[PDB]
Amino acid sequence: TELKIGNEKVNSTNFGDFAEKAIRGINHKPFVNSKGGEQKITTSKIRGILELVNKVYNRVINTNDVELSENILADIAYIKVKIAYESGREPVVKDFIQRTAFTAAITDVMNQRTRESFLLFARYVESLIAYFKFY
Amino acid sequence: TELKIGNEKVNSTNFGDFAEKAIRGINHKPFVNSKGGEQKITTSKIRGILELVNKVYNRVINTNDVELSENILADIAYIKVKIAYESGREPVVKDFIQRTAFTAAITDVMNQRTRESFLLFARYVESLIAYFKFYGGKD
Amino acid sequence: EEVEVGINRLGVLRADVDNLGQAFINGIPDDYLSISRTATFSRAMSRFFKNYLNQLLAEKSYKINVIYAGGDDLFMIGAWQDILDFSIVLKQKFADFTQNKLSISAGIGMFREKYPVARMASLTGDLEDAAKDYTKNAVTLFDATNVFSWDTLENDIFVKLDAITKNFEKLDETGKAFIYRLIDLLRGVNENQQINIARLAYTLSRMEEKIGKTFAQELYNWANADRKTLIMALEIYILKTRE
Amino acid sequence: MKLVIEGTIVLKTGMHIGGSSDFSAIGAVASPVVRDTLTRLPLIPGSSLKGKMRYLLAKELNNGILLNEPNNDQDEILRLFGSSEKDKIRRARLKFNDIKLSNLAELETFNVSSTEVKFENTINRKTAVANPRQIERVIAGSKFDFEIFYNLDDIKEVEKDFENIKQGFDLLEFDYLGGHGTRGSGRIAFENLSVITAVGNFEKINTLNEILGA
Amino acid sequence: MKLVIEGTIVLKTGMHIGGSSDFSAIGAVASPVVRDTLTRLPLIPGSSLKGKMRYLLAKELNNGILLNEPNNDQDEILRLFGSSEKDKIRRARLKFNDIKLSNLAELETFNVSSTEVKFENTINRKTAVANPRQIERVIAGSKFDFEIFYNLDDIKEVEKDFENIKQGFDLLEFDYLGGHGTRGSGRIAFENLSVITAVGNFEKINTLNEILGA
Amino acid sequence: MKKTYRVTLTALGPIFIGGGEKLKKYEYIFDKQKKVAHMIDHTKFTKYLLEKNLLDDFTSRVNSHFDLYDYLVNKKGIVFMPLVKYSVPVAQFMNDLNTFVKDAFGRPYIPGSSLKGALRTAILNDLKEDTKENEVFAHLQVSDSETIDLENLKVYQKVDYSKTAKPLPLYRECLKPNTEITFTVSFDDEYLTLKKIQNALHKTYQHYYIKWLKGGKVGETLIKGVTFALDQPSQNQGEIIYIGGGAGFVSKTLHYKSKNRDQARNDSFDILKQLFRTTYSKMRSVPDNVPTGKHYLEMGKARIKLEEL
RNA sequence: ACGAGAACAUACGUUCUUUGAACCAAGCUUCAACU
RNA sequence: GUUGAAGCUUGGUUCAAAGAACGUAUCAAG
Repeated sequence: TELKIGNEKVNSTNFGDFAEKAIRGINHKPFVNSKGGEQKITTSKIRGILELVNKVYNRVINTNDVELSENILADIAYIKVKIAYESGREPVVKDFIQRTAFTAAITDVMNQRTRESFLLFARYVESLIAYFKFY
Repeated sequence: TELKIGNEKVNSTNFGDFAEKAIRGINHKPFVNSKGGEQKITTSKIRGILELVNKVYNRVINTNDVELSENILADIAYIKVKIAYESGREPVVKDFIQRTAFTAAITDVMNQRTRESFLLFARYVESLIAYFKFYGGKD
Repeated sequence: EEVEVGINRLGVLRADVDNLGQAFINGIPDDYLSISRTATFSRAMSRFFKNYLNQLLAEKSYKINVIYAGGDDLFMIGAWQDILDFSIVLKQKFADFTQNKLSISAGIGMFREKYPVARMASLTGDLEDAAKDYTKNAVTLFDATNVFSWDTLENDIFVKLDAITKNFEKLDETGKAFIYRLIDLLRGVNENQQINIARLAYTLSRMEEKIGKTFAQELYNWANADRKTLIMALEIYILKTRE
Repeated sequence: MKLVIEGTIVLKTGMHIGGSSDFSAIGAVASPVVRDTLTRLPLIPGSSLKGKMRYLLAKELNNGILLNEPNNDQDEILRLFGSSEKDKIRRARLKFNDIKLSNLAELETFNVSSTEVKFENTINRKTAVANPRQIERVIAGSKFDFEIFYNLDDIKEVEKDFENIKQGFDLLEFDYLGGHGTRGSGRIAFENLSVITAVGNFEKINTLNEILGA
Repeated sequence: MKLVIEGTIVLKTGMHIGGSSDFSAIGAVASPVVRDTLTRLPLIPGSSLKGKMRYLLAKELNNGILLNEPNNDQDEILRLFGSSEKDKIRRARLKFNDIKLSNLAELETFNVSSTEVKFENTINRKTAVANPRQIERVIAGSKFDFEIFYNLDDIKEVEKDFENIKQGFDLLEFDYLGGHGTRGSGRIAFENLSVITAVGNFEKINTLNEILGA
Repeated sequence: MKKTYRVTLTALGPIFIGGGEKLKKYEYIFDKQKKVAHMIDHTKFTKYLLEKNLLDDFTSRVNSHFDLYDYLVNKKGIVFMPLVKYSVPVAQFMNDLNTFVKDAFGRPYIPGSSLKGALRTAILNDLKEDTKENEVFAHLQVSDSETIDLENLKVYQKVDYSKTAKPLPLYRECLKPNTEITFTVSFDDEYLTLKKIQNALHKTYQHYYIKWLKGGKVGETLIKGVTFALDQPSQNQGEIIYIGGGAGFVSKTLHYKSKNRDQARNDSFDILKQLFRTTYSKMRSVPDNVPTGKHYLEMGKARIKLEEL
């Protein structure tokens, strides 16, 4: 219930508000294009990010063990390499991964190795989808 | 037991008439779509919002303490982000939430963080269901 | 055991005449007095009570036993379905006997059949004494919480019982679990109000295709307007539709 | 001379029991399980268990049918559960007790609440249209630690009384306990049955404790 | 006595069933499978099994059609499943249980889960605008041990009662059980059906067992 | 009276049913240039990676995006391949694969809802008021398939022939043609028969031919793929079906009923126009070819075998 | 050497009976920025 | 000639209406 991501703590009370203020920061200084101009992350990229999390979430949710499976931590590493691929593909997903501390959260999920930490990470990510679709 | 949501303070004496007035303001001044026509919020999504509240309202009933546990507040913050997400996809439910303020009510629940405040919120939301079905709403 | 229609309960009645003590403090004044005239009033009242009540209970074949008779003492015991509707015609007969001058305070309660009659008489005399000071014309129905004036009783309840009986006997799949649920949400609105009125509006909406597109509107506006005279109306409908 | 029938009841399915039938939310779960209003533990009354024990024994101590009133049925059942005739009245040698949930902490180690809501519906044959009901029932695997008082007065029938209460328990093992049982709820199984004296040790508690702990 | 019907239910495909009582991700499966609330195993409720075999039996016992009410249908079907008609209440002779999953041991030998997720969508036939949804359902090859209690009270009708509970099982063999059955889910099968007296031994237990395992 | 049918789909052209899993270049695929594609494990691969310090190819994906398919594996000194679940061959003319729908045991099958939606496309072909509340399709009791072996899978790439066969970079693993997979459908004869589904399948294929493939063949079209046969009149009564493998816009929406140059006009402009594009008569096709010339099989197509019991 | 002394509102009793979380939904539509 | 070019997302429905269930019989009345 901690997720000390890079600088601070988001618990299971304000994960939505943290996603809200993160996205609120995004759509007030949107990423200036490398060719000059403005763009937003599109819905399909951010939806693929959510589906990429929720493939693992479906396997995690129905197992009561607070210890995450050793197979699951491998899939969390695969989340890391998939967002690395997409993030290296385009700059808009690069700083969307940078700004919302996605890699920091996923490393802290490796570090804690608890189900509830992953569940609150998935809580956070679906709140990112929620407040992105709200704007 | 106060919950000043957007314009008034709703205790356990003046919320059902407020929900009645808000819905009566909806079904006589309805939402005009961005396509040309008139759009009313469907029964299925407002009921989806209703049992979205209810699946933690069933846990708040069997508690004695007033300060709710972190499990309950986690589910409340989840309800808030789901209200935002379903609100984001279609604008009809978006200004249903913005017009009858769930979001201010639910964040006042997130501020007071007390059992009786969430019960008052739950009675407010179900009374919105009630007077939505009653005035104008097909049965 | 003759009344195999409603709830197997026995009702008793206590009553007296309103404002009778002031009627004898200053009976007839000086300027329009002969001696003989004020005696005719009291003998007319007494003979009205004894002879008229005996004849009235004879002509409509009531299952009512009688103990007292008088403007201060009246005690009858009988089936509740027969002394509840005897109270209104008692009110009418003493009203047009007095030519709408002297009225009735009455008290009616409902009792188990195997019950000590001394306890019944004390409890219903005290029940009437709750309705007596309310003097004013009034009858209380089985408890001190239900005290109604005579016009309120007659008009309000006996049309909001006649409407309930007229409508719910037309329906083969509403009576009477819906009436019990409607009673349960109606008797509990006294402490918390907008919750029960909202659930009431929702559940009147959801029966509006069965109980009627009109009938739910009168149930809603009656529950908003005069709901103490409908909770007793549904209660006595339930009691007279038992078994 | 005055004994305590201590054991437990485990839940293998379901078991919705009790319940104020006033009104839920629009909302939510209809017909909740009755709980202890103090501790918010769902409990079985003494009345539910005693009525189910007396119903099944009077099917077996007949043998078979039961189209009877609770009073004029038997001798070995009236001896145990009491009667209320005008002159053939027998004081109830049993005393049932309210039985609250005991292994709440063991459910908390599995991190689930002590009850669930079960979504059920009904399909009309005319229209294939649902009718959803939400029924709150306790979870399976909850243990109900219980104690039933047996106020001994006659010695020549203790063994018969305890062996027929044992067959009452193992007869209730093959039936539900309250609520929507034939729809698959309420199946119970009894464990660690034992009887222990009030003060001191009475006599022949070993024969009773072996006919009970069978 | 009392008859305990024991067999097992293998799944041939799918079996999405129920609906929780739990939060769903944005994400992922809404309408998940109905599970045990304690051990998180999937279960088919005995109510759902009862509803489908009751519907299929009441359908077949007329001619293959029905539009009546559950309390207004055949005498045999009320004799098995029970009624609540205001004059005659036939007490239900059958008694189902919730059937939680049994072969989690061998399904973990394959290192598969207990349930799958079904990605399945809707295509607008005017605009070809898709709409996806995710459905959780149980992995085919799962075996459920079920147990049915039957109140042995008559002798003349038990062979009649076990000829059409067998026929009810055989009718539900050719049909689905719960959820999206007309789209290819919930196909079941039955095997190792055995009847065993709970206490004692009914003498006509052999002719029931071959009318059961036929 | 609940007539049950052993409906078998002979694959008359490769068929995709999908399942919602996409794979990129690094994603699992060992597309060696021996005309083969191996998909590998998710858990054992990653487990072997972090047991030999996954940060190496975590960052050497960063060094080698885009092209890194096996050159990472075959030149990192561990060429080992038990990690494959199963192998399929490939049809080109390198990346972005989405796989077939599997069971839990990783053995593919055609789900029953796919055939039911295909039949629903091929039944309610009249004017689109037949909808969610259609009472006919409450009786089609279709089942999931027999679980077909992995051997019939081979990955085909997306190619479109609008004016020329243009190779799109999407790949999808499909059932190789003339693979037969059975079903179990049942329906009440009071609502639909063998004859109704038979004739409705026949005239859906008739309309799909005579209004899009006939017009798509009288427009600029050769016999260049020599093999993309027109092939109705021998099996025009043989009632060919299109199930959902990228078979086209027309194979899903119903409105080639009634006429051509109104409905083809409105969809092939307007419904495309809400997407991005501006083009005339006609709507433009979706084939898939295989090798020594090519063969150009039309995509997502099968033939029904309605046999009773 | 209290209108008093006694004197358990007690005994009997299943919140229970009947009810499928159902119904309708092809992971799919588009070919393209790209000598 | 070469190279992933990506965009669209449970929309859209429907809901405890359930039906029975507040209720006996023991001291009083005669």
